[PDB]
Amino acid sequence: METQLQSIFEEVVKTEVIEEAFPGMFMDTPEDEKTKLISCLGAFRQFWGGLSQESHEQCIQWIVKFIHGQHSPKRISFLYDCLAMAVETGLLPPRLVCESLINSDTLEWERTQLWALTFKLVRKIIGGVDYKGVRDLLKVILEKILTIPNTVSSAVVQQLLAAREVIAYILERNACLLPAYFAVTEIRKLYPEGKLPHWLLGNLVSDFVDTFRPTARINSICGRCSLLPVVNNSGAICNSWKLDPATLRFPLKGLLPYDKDLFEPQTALLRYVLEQPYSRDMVCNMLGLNKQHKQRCPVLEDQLVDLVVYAMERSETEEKFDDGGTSQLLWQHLSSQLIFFVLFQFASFPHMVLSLHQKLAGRGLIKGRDHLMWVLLQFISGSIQKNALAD
Amino acid sequence: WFCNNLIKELLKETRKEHTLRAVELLYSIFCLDMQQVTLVLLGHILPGLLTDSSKWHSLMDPPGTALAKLAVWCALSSYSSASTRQKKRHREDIEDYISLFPLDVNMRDPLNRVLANLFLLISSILGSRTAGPHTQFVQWFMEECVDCLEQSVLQFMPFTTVSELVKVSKVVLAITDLSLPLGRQVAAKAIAAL
Amino acid sequence: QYLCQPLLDAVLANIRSPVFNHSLYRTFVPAMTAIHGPPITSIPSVLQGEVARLDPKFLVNLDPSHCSNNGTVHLICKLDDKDLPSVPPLELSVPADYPAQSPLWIDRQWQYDANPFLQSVHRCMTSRLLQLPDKHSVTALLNTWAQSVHQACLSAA
Repeated sequence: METQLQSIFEEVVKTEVIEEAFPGMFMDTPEDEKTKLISCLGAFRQFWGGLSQESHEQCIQWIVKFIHGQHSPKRISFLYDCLAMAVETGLLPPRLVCESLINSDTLEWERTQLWALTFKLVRKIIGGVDYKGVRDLLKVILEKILTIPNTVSSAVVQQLLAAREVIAYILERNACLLPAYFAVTEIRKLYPEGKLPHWLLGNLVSDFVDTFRPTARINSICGRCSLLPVVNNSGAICNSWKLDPATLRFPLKGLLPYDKDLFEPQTALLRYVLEQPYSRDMVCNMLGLNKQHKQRCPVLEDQLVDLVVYAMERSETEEKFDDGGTSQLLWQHLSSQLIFFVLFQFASFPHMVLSLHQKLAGRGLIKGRDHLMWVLLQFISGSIQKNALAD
Repeated sequence: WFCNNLIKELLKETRKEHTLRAVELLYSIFCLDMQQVTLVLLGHILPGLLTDSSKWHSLMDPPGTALAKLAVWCALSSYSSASTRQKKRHREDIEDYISLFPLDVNMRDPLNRVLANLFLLISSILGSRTAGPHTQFVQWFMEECVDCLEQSVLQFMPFTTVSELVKVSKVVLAITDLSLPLGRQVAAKAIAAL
Repeated sequence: QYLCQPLLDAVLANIRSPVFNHSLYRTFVPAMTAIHGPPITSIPSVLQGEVARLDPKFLVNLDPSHCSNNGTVHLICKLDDKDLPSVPPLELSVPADYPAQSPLWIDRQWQYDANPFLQSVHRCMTSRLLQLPDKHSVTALLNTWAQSVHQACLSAA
């Protein structure tokens, strides 16, 4: 098995030691490109005859690591011509032997002749690969391309350029080995919007995503960002209005190239919701919180500050067109729900203290001061014993 | 200052149409003072786009191609050659162009000076080894110089750069030969190396 | 080795001390200077050594094509022998750091066509070169290329 094929490969790939000393004297040629390959494939196929289905692949895993163990690249090319016809006979499938070459660590970005030979060979044996195998090989080829740094010496650049045309042939939709819908998913998984890919990928992938431009136009909804719901206490929150609580975007189907307006934070929807009263049930729905679980969201304390400082300018502009300025009702609203927010302690108080200290440092707008400590008094009076004086 | 503000904002894109709209708008915005942006883009911006190593990591498939098209739209138009305020602000200022660019048709016209200076930078990029995105940018440079050229805008080609394009690997070699009677023999030599 | 441990123990006790050079001075300086006496009144050189003892029957020079001043080098061979007939000139390929690596040679099957003699020359090349040992010099490949011309000429004649 492994030892018999060890002996066979040892007698096949050997450059004989006593040879090349007192040389050029025999009247005998060695076995040529056909006879030596026939002699090796006979032992290979009789070894394969006593080989089980599970043991077919693993010896292949040795075979490449023996082939990568060789150092004469003419002998390596002879072994490549051996394996080109070995998989042609059907003894080895051109689906499991493709990743065996790449899986070896000897195929790095410094064995560039081995790189060119390997990529030419897997280009040649690409015919016996299904759509799933194509999807499996493209991602490992892509990350192997990603292993090369940005700037490498240009002595062996053309040896490394072969993968670009290999992928370009793979990406050809007329042959249709695999749909491009699966092809764009892995690239988008590695390279989302606003994320630069590797410099070896070239313009083609930048064109390849561009052909998916109408598809998102199928899913495009006009004026979706400007649409807003109504705040109600009836339950049954509409799932179309819901967002992503972690980073404030709408949920998206797939990884299609959506437009820019779907990638910014929608602070306006929660702005309109929290500015109106009775924003109690659906504020937990749009943030996905059940309100009994302690999460302590840090960014959720941001907009609560950003409303309060906004509550400064509504108390600062005139406050004289009306006696209350339509502000003391909103001051009561801010006193009511902001303390309910810290009732479950999802907003830690000294963080708001330092954020207000940072925000008011620089502007110096002090006109509606009388409210500012008063609601602060509403924090101090009602929460006198639940905390220490550190806050 | 205005060019420096917008150039860094050009580096937020990954969608080719999305950056190409901005490039098309910036074409007209630069055409507001095309006579000056044809000399300040090639004067201090393009040397400032290649001096360091990591700075060409932004020069990629959408923005590098878009900027290369943007430059070649303006260059030809400046070769061909919009407000009273532009006439007002161009009166008083004087500038030593030789002090800025000592050059290592006329060779005193900054149209003939800075444009000829840029080809030295392209030769420096290509002749430098350790190929990266800079080689991609200079290969995207003149590939559109002939696309709009139905049929000299490229009269200032140095003679050493003719052999370089086949060193980095067509008909554009014959285009770069300028069909000169003195260029006839070196054109034959260049197409012999094929 | 025997009765020297005071001298060994003094230096380890006086180590990591800032007064070390002055403590040793203070304890030692007057003893020796008093009685014993007062103080006194392009291409690498590997290929340059390689081509030095190459055969004059080869006139190998650099390739006019391809890149230059880089790690990989290519040398096209010229054979001026009255004994041997005309053959294609052949071209090698040697990467950077020529010692301790196994180089290669170009491939062009259609150049050795229109004559079965040239096909036999190519088959003899594939016979002899496939058993050449690893990391050998260019003299071995040059001489195996040279002898195969006679080896095919004897079969042709």
